[PDB]
Order: sequence, then C-alpha cells, then structure tokens
Amino acid sequence: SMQEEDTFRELRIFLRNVTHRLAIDKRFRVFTKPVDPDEVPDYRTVIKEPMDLSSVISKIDLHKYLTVKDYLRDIDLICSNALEYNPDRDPGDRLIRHRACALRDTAYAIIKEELDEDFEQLCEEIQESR
Ligand SMILES: CCOC(=O)[C@@H](F)[C@@H](O)c1cccnc1
Ligand SMILES: CCOC(=O)[C@@H](F)[C@@H](O)c1cccnc1
Repeated sequence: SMQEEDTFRELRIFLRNVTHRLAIDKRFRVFTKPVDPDEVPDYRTVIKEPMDLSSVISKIDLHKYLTVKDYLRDIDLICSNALEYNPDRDPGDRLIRHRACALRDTAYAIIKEELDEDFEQLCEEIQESR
C-alpha cells in the first residue's frame, strides 16, 4: 500500500540521519570509506564481507534495509571486522578496537533514545507479510 511505502520512506530518513551523525564524529573517520586495496592489499583476503559508513548510505538509498534490525547487522559488521583485523596488544590495534566499540555503542544508544519500538514492530510486520 501507499501507507506501507510511506512507512519505509520514514525508516530511510531516520537511518540517513543516524548514519550522518556517526560519519561526522572525528573518532569514526577510519570507518567512513572502504579500505584502499593499494594501502592494504591483505585486507580483502582476511575480511570476507567488508563494510563502511559510505556503503551503508548507498544501501539505504538502494532500499536494502526494511527494518532497524537489518541496519544494526551492518553496524555490527563494521565493528566485528575491525576487532578481527586488528586483534593485537599494540596501541594502534587497541585504539581502532576502542573506536569500533564506541561506533557500535553510540549507534545502539541513539536508536534506544530516538526509535519508537512500535515503529520498528510495524516495519518488521510489513517485511514478514512480503
Ligand atoms: C554520503 C553523505 O555525505 C555527507 O553528507 C557527509 F557529511 C556524511 O553524511 C557522510 C560521510 C561519509 C559517509 N557517509 C556519510
Ligand atoms: C554498497 C553499494 O555501493 C558501493 O558499492 C560503493 F559505491 C560504495 O561503497 C561507495 C563508496 C564511496 C562513495 N560512495 C559509495
């Protein structure tokens, strides 16, 4: 229905706003674009599903996300990719792990404060009807 298409349009507006707020935070710069294969040729052989905030904006606009749960699976993948590629005790690895955990926690805290639980349940029930 038109009303269901208006529901998904409101979901996309919400997700673009959360993603922009993460992308302007200086702590999260390393997560804003894909890894450059020139600078890091090893990356795409270790990490099997790369993800970054520019790719997330592209996916929102391609209508890939019909629920906040499916958006949060991609935020979780940005975080888990950084934890697995950078697992060592040295300061450069510990700094990116702390930033990855902060990106994940910040996204979940904005959604807890600003997403209505009944709006998410509506999106889940339209998705499940298709
Ligand atoms: C693509 C939208 O571009 C902007 O407006 C930026 F300010 C910011 O939103 C941003 C940067 C990088 C990745 N995703 C979002
Ligand atoms: C996931 C679908 O989108 C793509 O594959 C790329 F275009 C995307 O990663 C990208 C990078 C930098 C600037 N704008 C978009």
